[PDB]
Amino acid sequence: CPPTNAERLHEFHRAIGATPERPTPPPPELLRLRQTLLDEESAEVRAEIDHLLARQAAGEALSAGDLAPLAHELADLLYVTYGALDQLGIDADAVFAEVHRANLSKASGPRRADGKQLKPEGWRPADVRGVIERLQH
Amino acid sequence: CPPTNAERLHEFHRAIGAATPERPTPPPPELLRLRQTLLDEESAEVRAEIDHLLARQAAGEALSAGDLAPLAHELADLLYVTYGALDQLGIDADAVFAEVHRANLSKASGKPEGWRPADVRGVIERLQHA
Ligand SMILES: O=c1ccn([C@H]2C[C@H](O)[C@@H](COP(=O)(O)O)O2)c(=O)[nH]1
Ligand SMILES: [Cl-]
Ligand SMILES: [Mg+2]
Ligand SMILES: [Mg+2]
Repeated sequence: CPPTNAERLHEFHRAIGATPERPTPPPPELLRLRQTLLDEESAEVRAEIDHLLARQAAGEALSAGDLAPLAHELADLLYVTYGALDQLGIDADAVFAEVHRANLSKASGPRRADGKQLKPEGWRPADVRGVIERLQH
Repeated sequence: CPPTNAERLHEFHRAIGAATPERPTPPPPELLRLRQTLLDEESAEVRAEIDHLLARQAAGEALSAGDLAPLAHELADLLYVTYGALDQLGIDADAVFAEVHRANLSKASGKPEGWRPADVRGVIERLQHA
């Protein structure tokens, strides 16, 4: 069992001499900081997606290597998203596992015109409250 | 050993019949547009939940661990669609994240002399040949 990306963030925060082991209500300034970071990386991802679409619209063919800047920015977005969960003292893997379980159960649902998977009749959402509760004991 | 979150996305896309290439693969524009839309949707929900928490705190509410559940759920949904973009591009998210992490952690050990920025182009080259 190698380290997860969530565990990596925990390692990173310690390394920079900075997070709780259990779910911990944050100060307002912490929430505002995490929002700022999400917005910054999100904007950089958007810029790269826009640029790839623009090159395609121009009639250019994309190589695999052309995807590097987008992949970098998506990983940066992962980094700050995991970063937020870690600062809240929330095990991202525990939450993600439950979100995943409920996502799997969408398979019989219809699809949106753009390709988004939608929810079938009778679908039940992930119980993330339940995850937070057992993480805090 | 549990699957990684990236590996979970592969399972999900296989289950719903969405594209999930084994190796890095230049996508059609339709795929890129969907990834942008999903990122925008989940980032808006995260923003909504952060805003709710802020507004409650401003009114003097003492937040409990349980109060973090909606935000935690939306942050995980944002991870989900971010991993999902990488998976649909056929790019191993764990390999790219590992390189970003190496760079970030390295930078904090200083900026060190001999530090090397994340080389994601290099990771993508190795993925093509694994
Ligand atoms: O095509 C899809 C549709 C949904 N999701 C995921 C991301 C989130 O975890 C969640 C959000 O879906 P909605 O609640 O917006 O329907 O399901 C995808 O990854 N791809
Ligand atoms: Cl696709
Ligand atoms: Mg960035
Ligand atoms: Mg959501």
